[PDB]
Parts: sequence; structure tokens; C-alpha cells
Amino acid sequence: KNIIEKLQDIITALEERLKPLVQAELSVLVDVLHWPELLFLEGSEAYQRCESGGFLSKLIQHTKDLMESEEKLCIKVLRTLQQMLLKKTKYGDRGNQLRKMLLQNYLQSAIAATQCRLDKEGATKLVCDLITSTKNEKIFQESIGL
Amino acid sequence: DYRKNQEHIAKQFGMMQSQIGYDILAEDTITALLHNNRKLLEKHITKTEVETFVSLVRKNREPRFLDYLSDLCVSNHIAIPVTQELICKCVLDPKNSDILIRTELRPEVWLTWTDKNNEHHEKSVRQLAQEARAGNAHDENVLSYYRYQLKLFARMCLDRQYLAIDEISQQLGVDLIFLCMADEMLPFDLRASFCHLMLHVHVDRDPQELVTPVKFARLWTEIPTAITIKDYDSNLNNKFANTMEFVEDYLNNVVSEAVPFANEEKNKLTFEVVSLAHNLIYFGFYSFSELLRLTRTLLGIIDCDIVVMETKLKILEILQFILNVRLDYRISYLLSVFKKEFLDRIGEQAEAMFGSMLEVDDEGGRMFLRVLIHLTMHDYAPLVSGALQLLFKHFSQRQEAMHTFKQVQLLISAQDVENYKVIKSELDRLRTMVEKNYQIVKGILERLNKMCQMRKK
Repeated sequence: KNIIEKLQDIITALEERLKPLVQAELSVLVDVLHWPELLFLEGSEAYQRCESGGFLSKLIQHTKDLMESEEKLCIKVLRTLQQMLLKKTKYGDRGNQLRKMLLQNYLQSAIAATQCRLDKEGATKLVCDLITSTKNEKIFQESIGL
Repeated sequence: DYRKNQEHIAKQFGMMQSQIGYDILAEDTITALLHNNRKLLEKHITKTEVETFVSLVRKNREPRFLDYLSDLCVSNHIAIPVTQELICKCVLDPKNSDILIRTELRPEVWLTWTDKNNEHHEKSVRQLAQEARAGNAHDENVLSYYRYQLKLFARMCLDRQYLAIDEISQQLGVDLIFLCMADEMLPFDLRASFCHLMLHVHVDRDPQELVTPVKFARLWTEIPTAITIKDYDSNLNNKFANTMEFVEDYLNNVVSEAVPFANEEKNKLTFEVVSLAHNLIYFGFYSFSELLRLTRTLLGIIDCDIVVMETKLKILEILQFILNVRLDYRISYLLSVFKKEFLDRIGEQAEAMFGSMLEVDDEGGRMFLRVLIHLTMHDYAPLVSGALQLLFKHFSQRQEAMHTFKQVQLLISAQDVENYKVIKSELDRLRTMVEKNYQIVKGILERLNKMCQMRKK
């Protein structure tokens, strides 16, 4: 019947509405990754292990030695890492409150700072290793983007 | 770990095969060589080799030969249908049915063995376990032989080797396996072996089947007026109830401890129970309502050794299946809202759905993120990959839900839609026949081909 038209219209409207908050959720995840130690219990061995950006180094190593394992995972990790070092901006007043609530629940010159932190983690070697090993279009292109 | 070197060594294999059974470390070496090269196993494994191995096991009566024979059934821990069939044929004949220790239930469990001297010794299962715990040559040998025989029997039935399962199940019933496993007095190794045997001989049998959480196609009439949390399970609506109860109790008891993965004896039992739970969940026996609590317990048994890594990977897979079920429930809720509409209120309902009972956690989701972060720092590559995937998925559920809703293809159409039910009915018999006359299969294939712009639909 014609109910397919109404269903598709409702789906399109819902997707358009949810678009403002998808980026907010992605930013919330990026922020959570930015300061991983903020989540784990303070004073625990994980706090010290993750104190010096341990999660960052582990993710960098996995991405470097993970291109063959799963291209999608490597691409997503690279995109998230680039978004983290790519500043931030208001995701819309409608989704601003949602992002704030999500950050609160999941967690009880700045560009230069994060760039230097990523460099210390060893993102330079990551990008150069991705570049000078792979012909896959997305892999090399996203390494250039990073 | 050398394909080229393995092939070069295998080039001259007849000499090694002939010099087997002379007390030299060659039979084990030969088995190790033919452990990964499925092609090598096919080329060098035949009836003669299996018969020679069986004769050597009978003569020596030592567990090592049985373990070596069992290890040949599984190649790369995936399958070996030709080798598995040959091993089952060689080790299932009544004539060879003398090197396997029989088990029976008496008013308890009793194991009967033929002894190396062609004797007939029957010992109580509980009494045998007590003697083995005390420590004795005969008791230790009996326990080791029983463990190796159970492992070999379970391996022989790997995947769907019905030709051997049909006999193994009758030899050791599901009820007997459940009674033996739920003892807590026998050594942990024997309990783990029994659990593995039960999982691989009475869980993955013909009745059970795999389940796909995210059913991309849904029936228009199926969608109800309103889908409650229980609705997603009530609408869906077996016999191993005691097995499920034992699994749940063991998992809960493991969770209610400090350093849950500490004792190797209990570590093996946990690694077997987790595998059984994963198989049951993937089989669809459990429901969403109980699935939430099971996932909460599993996560609690991971927060804050190859066996430990494997158990963590299995728990991660179970959690991923639970997340897929949750995404399916969200899609069902959206479809139910759309059907109720028959605007903006639907927008509010959608925004409130993906924001709550439908949450796999106990601290507002913080537990899942903490567990994923801790696992990410781990060593095992599969564990790291799974943790990274789960972390990147959890915080991006809205996009995945929207994409799923964009792939749902309702079948509200007329009898043409009923063609979908007809196709499902045909595929049921097709899969049943594939698991295990040819006229029915040919007719089903012809009908499917005939059924297959309408081509896109």
C-alpha cells in the first residue's frame, strides 16, 4: 500500500531531528577519550597506568598494527583521534543540554596543547607509518588528514 | 608456524609416519606437524593412520595417545570434516569399544574400565574423585584417562558430526551430564570436561539453532499497539532448564568474589561455564528480561593467562549479542510508535527511547565504559580489538539506530508478502536438510530459484 510513503517520511523527519544530537554524542565520546583517567576510580592502579595517556598510546599502537585486521576500525579510530584534536563548537542549544547531561553522567592554544599531547603519544610515527605502507585510499587519505 | 617449512618437512612424511609407536617422540611430533595445514591433514590422514593410532592407544593404554588422536580431529580449531568422520568411524565401532571407560548412573555415578590387563574395574564416580583427590597411581591414571576420553569424545562431535553425536548422546545423556557437573566434589578439571562435553554434544544438536538479533525485516501485523520491555520477549515466547540454572548460579557465585579469575582449578570451570552461557545465549534460549540481568552479572564479573583472555573475549561477545538485542528492541519500539501513529510527539518518543530500563549497566552506563577502557589497555589482540569496537559503538548508538531504522523493510503487502512466509517455511526445511531424500532438497532448490523491478524486492 501507500503506508510506505508515510513510513519513509517519518523516518526522514526522525533522522533530520536526530542529526543535531549525533554529533553531540560523538563529541561526548571524544571528550571521554580526551581525559580517560577522569572516569576510572581515582587513586587506583588504572589511574596511574592511564595517568600518562596510556589509553592514547595503546589506541595508537592498535591503530598502527590494525590496518589489516579491520579497515573499518582503523578508519573510525583515526577519525575520532582527528576529531579530538580538531577543537569543538556548540552542537546546537537543543543538543547542548543533552551533551552536558551525557558528560556529567558518563563523567562525574588548547589546539596546540592537544596536538603536542598527541605528538608525545607518537601520532607522528602513526601517520607516517600509515602513509608509507598502504595503497588503500581511505587509509592513506585519512593519515594525510590526521 | 611455518607454512613453507611445514610443507618442506611434510614433503618426506612417509618415513615419519612409518616410524610411529616405537617409544620415540614421533607420534606427538607427527600430530604437531599436521596441526594447522588442513591440506596436509587431508593428504596424510587416512584410514590406515587412524587404525594405527587406535591400535597404539589400545596397546599402551596411556592418555597421551588418546590426546594425540583427539587433537587431529580439529584443525586450526575450526573443523576437519573428513578427519572427523574417519576418527568417528574408527572410534565408534563396537570392536574398538574397549579403550573407552563407560559411565553409568546408580543409586550417583559409576565409571567402569577394562583395565590394561583386560580386567573389569567399576568404581563410584564420587568415590573415584575422592580417591584421586587423596592421590593414588590407579586413581590418578583413571582420572586422567577419563578426562582425555571426555575431551576426545567432545572434539569428535565438534561442529555437527551427527554420525558420532547420535551415539555419544545415548552413551552419556544430558541429564547424567548435568548431574555430574553439578557436584562440586569432583576435581575442577573433570567438571570442566563434562561441561564441554555437554555443550558440544547436547547444546548444539539438531533442535537448537542460531538466532539473528537484528531482524532487518518485520511483519506489519506483527508490530503490536505498544511494545513494553517484556513485550520484546513475551511476543517471542526449552528442556535444559537445570543447565541454565546451574550456569546462572555458577556465574553469580564467580561474580560474588574478589579476584574472580584467580584459581586455575576454578578458572577452567569458569572458562567452560562462560562458553556454555555464550552458546546458550547465541542459541536464543534466554530472554531479554533475564538477558539484562545476565549481562549485568557478566559485566560485574569483568570489572577491575590464555584462559582469562578467552573468557574475557567470550564475555565481550555475549555483551555484543545483548547490545544487538537492545538495538533490535529500540527498532521495534520505533516501529510500534509509527504503527500507533497509523508529527512531533513521535519525535519526543524517539528522543526519549535512545536516551531507562533498556540500559545494560547498573551505574548509569559508567560500568561498561570503565570495563571497556580497562580491557583496551590489555595485551591480547582480539580483546583489544573487541574493546575498541565496543567503546566506539557504545557512545554512537543513535547513528546505528537511525541506520537500522533506514534498513527496515516492512512487509505489510498482500499475499505477495505471504510469499515471505512461504520462503521462510521452505528455508526451514532447507536448513534442516543441510544440517543432516534428495528429491525434497531438489524440489526446494527449484522452488527457491523460481521464486527468485520485482527482482529487487
